Amino acid sequence: LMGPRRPSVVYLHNAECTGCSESVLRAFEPYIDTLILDTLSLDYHETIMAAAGDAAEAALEQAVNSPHGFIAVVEGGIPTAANGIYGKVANHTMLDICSRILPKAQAVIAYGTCATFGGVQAAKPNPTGAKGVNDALKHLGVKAINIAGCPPNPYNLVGTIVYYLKNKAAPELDSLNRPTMFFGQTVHEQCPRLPHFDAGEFAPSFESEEARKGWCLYELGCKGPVTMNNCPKIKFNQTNWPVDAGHPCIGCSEPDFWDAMTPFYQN
Amino acid sequence: SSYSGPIVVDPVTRIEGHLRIEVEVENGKVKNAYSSSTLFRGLEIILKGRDPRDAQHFTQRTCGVCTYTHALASTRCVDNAVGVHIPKNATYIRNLVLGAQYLHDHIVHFYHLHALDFVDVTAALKADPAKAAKVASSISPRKTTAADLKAVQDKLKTFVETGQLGPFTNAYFLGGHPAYYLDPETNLIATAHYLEALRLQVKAARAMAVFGAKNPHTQFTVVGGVTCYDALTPQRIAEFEALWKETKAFVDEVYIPDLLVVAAAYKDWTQYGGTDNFITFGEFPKDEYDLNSRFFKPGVVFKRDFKNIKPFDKMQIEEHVRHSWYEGAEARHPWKGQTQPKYTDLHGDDRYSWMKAPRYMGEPMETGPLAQVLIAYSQGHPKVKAVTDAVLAKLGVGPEALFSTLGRTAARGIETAVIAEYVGVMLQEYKDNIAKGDNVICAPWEMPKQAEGVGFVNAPRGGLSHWIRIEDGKIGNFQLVVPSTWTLGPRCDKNKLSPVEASLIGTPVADAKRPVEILRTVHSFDPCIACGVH
Ligand code: SF4
Ligand code: SF4
Ligand code: F3S
Ligand SMILES: [Mg+2]
Repeated sequence: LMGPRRPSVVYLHNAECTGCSESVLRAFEPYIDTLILDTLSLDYHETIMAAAGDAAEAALEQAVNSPHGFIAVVEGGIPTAANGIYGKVANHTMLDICSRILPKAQAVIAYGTCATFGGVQAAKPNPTGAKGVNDALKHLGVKAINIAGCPPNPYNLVGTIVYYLKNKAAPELDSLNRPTMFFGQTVHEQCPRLPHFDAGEFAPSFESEEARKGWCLYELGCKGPVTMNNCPKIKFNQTNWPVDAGHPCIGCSEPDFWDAMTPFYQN
Repeated sequence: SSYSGPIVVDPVTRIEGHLRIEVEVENGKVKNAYSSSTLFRGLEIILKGRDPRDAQHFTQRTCGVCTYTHALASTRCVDNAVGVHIPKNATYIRNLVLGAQYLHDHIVHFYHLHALDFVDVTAALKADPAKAAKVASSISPRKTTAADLKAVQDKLKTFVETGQLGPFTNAYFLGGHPAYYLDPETNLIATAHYLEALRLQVKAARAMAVFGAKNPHTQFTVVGGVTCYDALTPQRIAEFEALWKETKAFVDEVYIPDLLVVAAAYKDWTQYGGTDNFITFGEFPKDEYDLNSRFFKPGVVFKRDFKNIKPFDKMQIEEHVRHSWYEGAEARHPWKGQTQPKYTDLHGDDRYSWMKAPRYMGEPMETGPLAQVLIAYSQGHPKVKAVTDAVLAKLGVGPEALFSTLGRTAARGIETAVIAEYVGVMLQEYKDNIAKGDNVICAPWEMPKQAEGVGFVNAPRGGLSHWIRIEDGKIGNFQLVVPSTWTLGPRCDKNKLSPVEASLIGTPVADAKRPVEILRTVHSFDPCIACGVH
């Protein structure tokens, strides 16, 4: 499973859409095969692991209890309403699972806005009482590094892990516990349309000639000015990002963005 | 060693989301099954009262495996509600991104989700790489050498010798397993291609980002069309085209030959996991308001009666809750849907899932690649018929073999090959349309205060529909009815087993501690539980 030599990662799925897992599969230089063969030992991951059922849960127990230590990477919010019953794995609530496992980790990374801040299932009226990891588990002393976004840039996960492995510590974190090396700038201050913003040159509609010519998307709802992420710099899939595809930022790396950034097409 | 008693698989891994499968086994064969979905989020509840334009952004987060599909369904739904007819280029771009999604999704499913049910990766260490290379080169026009495969073996040997098996820890094949049939060389070929597919899928997903901003969770759709003016440029089209061509080569030269070599080794799997009824919505429209303008057409088949394909009547869908963790027992058409959670624990008041149970004219319907392929075949679709016939011929089996776990797995490949080719046709059509001077990608529209709308997508797992009731210009009701809901939802108020449940009856289980046969059938449906429950 794991013992010596590559650092052990236990990857947990709570209330999630698996988009964060999929983002990790997009890893580029290093690619995911290098990450799981050379860099790390991926010791539990429900999406791709061979074992199922009891065999899978024994793999989890072996990983978590290893004297060698593990890193937890957590995808999804924790449903806390009704004593956690809205989300169960192996007939345990996700709240229970995370409460037992996460305090045992050497380091915890909350990956994606759901794990960091509660995410889509936490949007009003939040029927499942979904919480981010640090909120849910504050009483146990868990302080996960928050890598926000819906999903985040996988560059930001790999970079955080590499930093931690090298330095044996978290990188500098902002007041939302996000690494400043990735989340220190607004989307907007990095945006190629900023000169149009400065000039008050806004697209009035998506069909307009102004939108064709690449004018600023603020009037159409762009949340770049209030969103911290590295999207314009790193891009996604080595090729694009929302504003370059003509669509406003929806604020997806910010807490409560589903309710704070809506309606998405207004500012 | 023929077991009687229960078997529970929880978690079912190598799916999206949180599934518990329960079976009763008698004398080594499954006699009964329950499909229990163990996470609820409540996106339909969350959407109430919001701006209909916001729906696609929320609903895309139904699922990141079948990313984009729900954004597309919601946008089709709101487009329909407001009565906008999007420009031809918006249809082309939306269709091209969807075709790319199919290719990414199905490649990852076969290799990264399904294949470990049939491939013993550790047995690849025992293989003769020169023999394996000869076999690989015999099934594909792509030539593979002994050195190519030894490099994979060496990397695997280093990994295994570390004792840190990572994702292979406690695999059902470790130590050997009587239900694992492949020889070492075929295991090595499949393992090499599993690894190759980890990098190829990066390209397949990138194709979506070229027009669609990013993968996962695209960001280029709006009511009225699309936003990506850059998608009109020769440079972006060329970038897409290059990624598509490489992805299609992998489909044709790697995936399909591997699928056939594994299917041939597991031909007994034609005997398990059959289903009775099929529903499909069609996909890739010329006309956003006419399902019959789609490259694959909609249809309904009951009791495998493919000579009598019935039209799809959207009013004949109702979603049951009697065996689900919702209030009461009343099935609802989605324009009158209700999402009222009420948990009773496993089998409390005969309820065992967060999924509703969709029924069509009261019947449980398989949807997904086998439905799409079989209905298109039976409609005379020439590309589907050519590929399907070639597959059946290669495998030496008749059409009845498709009604099975193997059949369904094959159908997933068939549709991948057909859609990979058709993306090229759409791409050409799109180029041709630009060349005529049509540079429009979004149309204006107005929000009604009161309206109903529906959007239909045939996603990689089948018929997806999003349903809106607009009231005071806001979301009055928004209901998702998702492919995995059809296939993996529970029983209805007539106690009819769902497709996955029914398909499990008869499954042999060699080793109740390592019940890979259950996984083979369940995985053949490609479950997505975040999709099914939302
Ligand atoms: S952060 Fe977004 S992409 Fe990641 S699990 Fe949550 S909804 Fe899905
Ligand atoms: S498009 Fe958005 S991020 Fe770019 S300049 Fe305008 S408001 Fe800022
Ligand atoms: S929507 Fe999210 S992915 Fe970047 S451009 Fe805005 S933070
Ligand atoms: Mg629903």
